[PDB]
Amino acid sequence: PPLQAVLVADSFDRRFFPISKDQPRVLLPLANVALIDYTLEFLTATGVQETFVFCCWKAAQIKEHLLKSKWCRPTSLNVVRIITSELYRSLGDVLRDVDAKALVRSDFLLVYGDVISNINITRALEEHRLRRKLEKNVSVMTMIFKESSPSHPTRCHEDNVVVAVDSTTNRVLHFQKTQGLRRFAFPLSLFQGSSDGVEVRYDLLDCHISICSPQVAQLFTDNFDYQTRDDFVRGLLVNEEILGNQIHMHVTAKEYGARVSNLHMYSAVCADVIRRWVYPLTPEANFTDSTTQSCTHSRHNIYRGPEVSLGHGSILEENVL
Amino acid sequence: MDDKELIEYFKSQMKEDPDMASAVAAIRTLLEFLKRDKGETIQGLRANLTSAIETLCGVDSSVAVSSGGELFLRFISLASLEYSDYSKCKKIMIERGELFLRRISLSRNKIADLCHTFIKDGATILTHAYSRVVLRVLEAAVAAKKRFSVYVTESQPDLSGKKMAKALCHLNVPVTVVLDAAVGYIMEKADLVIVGAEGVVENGGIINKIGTNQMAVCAKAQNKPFYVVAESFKFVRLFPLNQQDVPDKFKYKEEHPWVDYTAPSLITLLFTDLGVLTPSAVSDELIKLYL
Repeated sequence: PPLQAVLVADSFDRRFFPISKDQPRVLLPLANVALIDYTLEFLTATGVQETFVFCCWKAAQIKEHLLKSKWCRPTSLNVVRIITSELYRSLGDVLRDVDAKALVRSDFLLVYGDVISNINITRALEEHRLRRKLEKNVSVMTMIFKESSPSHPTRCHEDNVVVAVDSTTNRVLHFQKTQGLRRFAFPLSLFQGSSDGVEVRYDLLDCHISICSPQVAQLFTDNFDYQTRDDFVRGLLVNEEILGNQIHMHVTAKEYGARVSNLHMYSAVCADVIRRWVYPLTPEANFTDSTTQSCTHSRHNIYRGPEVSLGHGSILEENVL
Repeated sequence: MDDKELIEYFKSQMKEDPDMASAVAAIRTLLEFLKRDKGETIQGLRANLTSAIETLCGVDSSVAVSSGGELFLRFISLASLEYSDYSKCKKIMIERGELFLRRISLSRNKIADLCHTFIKDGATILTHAYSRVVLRVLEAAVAAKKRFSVYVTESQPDLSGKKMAKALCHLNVPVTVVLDAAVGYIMEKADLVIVGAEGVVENGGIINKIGTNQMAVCAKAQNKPFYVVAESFKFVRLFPLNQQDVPDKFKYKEEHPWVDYTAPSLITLLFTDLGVLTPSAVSDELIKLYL
């Protein structure tokens, strides 16, 4: 079957105020390019071709810029439908909405606004497939994540993640953030579930590249009380007595997917994408054929657009787009 | 028509134009003679031009002029002359001659926009003399809005580097006139050396003003890549093996050379309006082109 990806271009962590005044959040220029672009190049890289974007607040400017998208060309591989709906302000409603129009056929990969990534989902995508149809819908979600170390500037003061998981099928066992918790709390629910080894981790990123399955649109419609993905996962992790059909977690090792949220996160991800940490994606590859993004990569990570007329004796040590 | 006006005409041509390298002034005056030859023959004109070129060589001691004479002699009989009257020949001949003029004029611009993309930005360029072609290719690379410095030597016998500076700083480029004897010093701190040439030998190396070779050798030991520019006609069928071998019709004008030779082992990249080269390719090209 085709691989269709729901997508919302208004991450409701509405923190880029006042910056959100002039141009909306997603459209932001990180490295003189739209983040949403980065996301779309990602979607194309993992090879999905029917992407359903969504923007409620400021959808106008979104379409205004994305009409000339790298993937709004007729030659594109991705088809896009900016459903200009301004009712929801929580993803819950847009998921019940992709329920409300049977858009997702089956086995979709929902994604937040401005994930920076290079990840090939196909390994995951297929293992999801395996333990979902060689297991017949016992799954509902197979979280994907990226190994890291806590001290890195990827986990700003604001957001980290800590998670209990199994080690045999790698199914989720609990998910929770750690905004100032010198200790933690895990129930023996974990082990009265099974006596064959359980793992806790604090070295996964907030990758926010949840693979899912339209029965996720089910799990959102059948209960109108969820407003974010964390709502979803913790509700399903507590509602394991019946009708849980838990999440099958999975971590990568070689890629870089970060759902940029706050100005510090934008800082970190911009000055790591300049360092090519995500390559293929970097503006000298000019992946959006958009003209003025001709970036003549040069000595020692100094990038340089055309006609910069760089000043005499102006030293530039590194990473200067 | 006699040899007096020929030599003085070369002199006048070079005087009204110090900006025209001696070779092309020679070739010009040569075409001028061919015009007013007032002869009607084929070989009887070959003899005239050979004698005239001998005189010009005996006036100006440059390799450029005599070499250009050789090449002009070649490029008047390049294909079937279509010998019909020994007069219309002259017409078509001098036509090909003015075409030769055309290519010789184009030479500089060709080599400039051929090379000015070879200078990585922010490095020190170390020329050696008043090499018109070097000045032009630099001027180009500047016009492309780059950044780089200039160290120039001064090629002691006559002040050349002083002149090159006085004319280059007119382009507002960082310039520094080393004392040519000091090449071994600044050789540590410039990456690559563009050097003007005044004649290419048939194995790839070049012949050039007094200091070239020693600079050359320094700029190889330290692996600092070594460039050179010279347009077409300054190819020559002279194959020395030792610095004593270079003919003495060039070496003068107590006893001190003016030009000397560098083995092609050292020259790392040519520059010829025929295109980028590789000294052995200068050989191949010379045997082919010369004809």
